[PDB]
Amino acid sequence: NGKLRQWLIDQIDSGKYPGLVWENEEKSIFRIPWKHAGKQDYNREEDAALFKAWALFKGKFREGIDKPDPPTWKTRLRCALNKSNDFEELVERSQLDISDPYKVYRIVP
Amino acid sequence: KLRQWLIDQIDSGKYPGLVWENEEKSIFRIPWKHAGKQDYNREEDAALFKAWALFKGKFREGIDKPDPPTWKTRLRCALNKSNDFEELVERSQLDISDPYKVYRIVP
DNA sequence: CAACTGAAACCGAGAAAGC
DNA sequence: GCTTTCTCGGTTTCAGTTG
Repeated sequence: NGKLRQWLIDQIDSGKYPGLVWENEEKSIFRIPWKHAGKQDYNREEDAALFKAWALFKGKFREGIDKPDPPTWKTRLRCALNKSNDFEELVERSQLDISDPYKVYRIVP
Repeated sequence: KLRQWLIDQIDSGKYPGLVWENEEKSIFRIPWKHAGKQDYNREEDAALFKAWALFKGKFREGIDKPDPPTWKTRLRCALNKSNDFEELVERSQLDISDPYKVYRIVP
């Protein structure tokens, strides 16, 4: 019983993250924005709030104690999805080289 | 992987300007010609950078479109970030006819 | 945006950590 | 076990510069 699976579902269903949307009706495939940050400018990442949310939920960032580190927050979730058996990247559907890019992930039941 | 690979390339002697500058095999000269300039030969001047792109798997002959400028960027940035290589900027001459950088190898 | 650059952001994968 | 994070060694983009 790991924490990432259900947490991530709740974030997509909430609709609080601009580009974090379902791609099918079954709610088993979804898009996650993935844009290369600027030099100390992480607002172009329309889902930067998502990476912060994961460090908050997991306690890896406690506001007022730790120094903000968005680049690291992004690496923690990248490595988390890669090593997860609950998610497989649909590399054929991922779109990294467009004006508003995203990865595509599917949920293994 | 980089430290031993670049040693082997210098030892090999396949690269005309890539030579040792001392007996201890701890300081070496690496050619660094600008691609647009007039005395630039695409074959030998891009050879070492391509060798690195091939060795690591980035470039694949007959499969990928050549991109010499990238190959050069790869190795430049790999030397900067490596703590196995510090540049001796006072010994480097990048603004002459036969330009070169100079690097020391930390053991 | 041709070639080029330093610095920052980025990456996979194995070891380490945590549960 | 069973899942996330840390460490390592380069790699690629960022925001310009001609290094």
